[PDB]
Amino acid sequence: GRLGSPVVSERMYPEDGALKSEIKFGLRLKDGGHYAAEVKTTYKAKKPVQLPGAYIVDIKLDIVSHNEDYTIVEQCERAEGRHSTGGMDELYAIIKEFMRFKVHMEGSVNGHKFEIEGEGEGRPYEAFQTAKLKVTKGGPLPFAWDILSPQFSKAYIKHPADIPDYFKLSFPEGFRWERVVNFEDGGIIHVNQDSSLQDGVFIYKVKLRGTNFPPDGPVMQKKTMGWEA
Repeated sequence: GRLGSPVVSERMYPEDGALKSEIKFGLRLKDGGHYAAEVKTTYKAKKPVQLPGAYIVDIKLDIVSHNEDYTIVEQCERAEGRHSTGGMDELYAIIKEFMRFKVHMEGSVNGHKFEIEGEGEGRPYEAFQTAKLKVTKGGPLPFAWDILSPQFSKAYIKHPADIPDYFKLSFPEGFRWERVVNFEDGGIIHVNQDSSLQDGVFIYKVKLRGTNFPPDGPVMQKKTMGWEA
């Protein structure tokens, strides 16, 4: 079940001049179980930018294609901002209509070093993007791809007119983000990202450190089957 994956909600709130977020979601296990995670992110524009009020980004992220050892992976994402209903039942520039990105990630999980280079594209106002990721070093990865999927693009969220789009407004200079993922079994991921615009292309530079994953746990043993809310 990698296609038509469930929607996950990033809870955005302004704080200390930054846009922060929380996700309290987890990985589906092959054995039908749940592997819970908390994600805290801080996004900070490189220039001063209008902050929105707190709001929700609904995200659908799919692995649409991969080779046999996940050293080539294709990911697709649909993201849309919306107002909180406060517990009620919900209802229905230099940034062109089409934009490419390039991503470079340097990583280590449980001390296994790896490098991923990717190229993506999509429609920043229509809530659509794809990327093709290639493991250039440390491949094949001896851990679940799922832990990396959400580290690969905030400019491609459709915002309604009334919600300031912090990510689009930050360009061309862009924004940095710092993320901690805490898994229920002691697994920790720390991510630092720099997002820029160079020659009409988004440039993503990602540093990732994963540690304290149990060697027999679902990440190191590749027992995960995508994210759920």
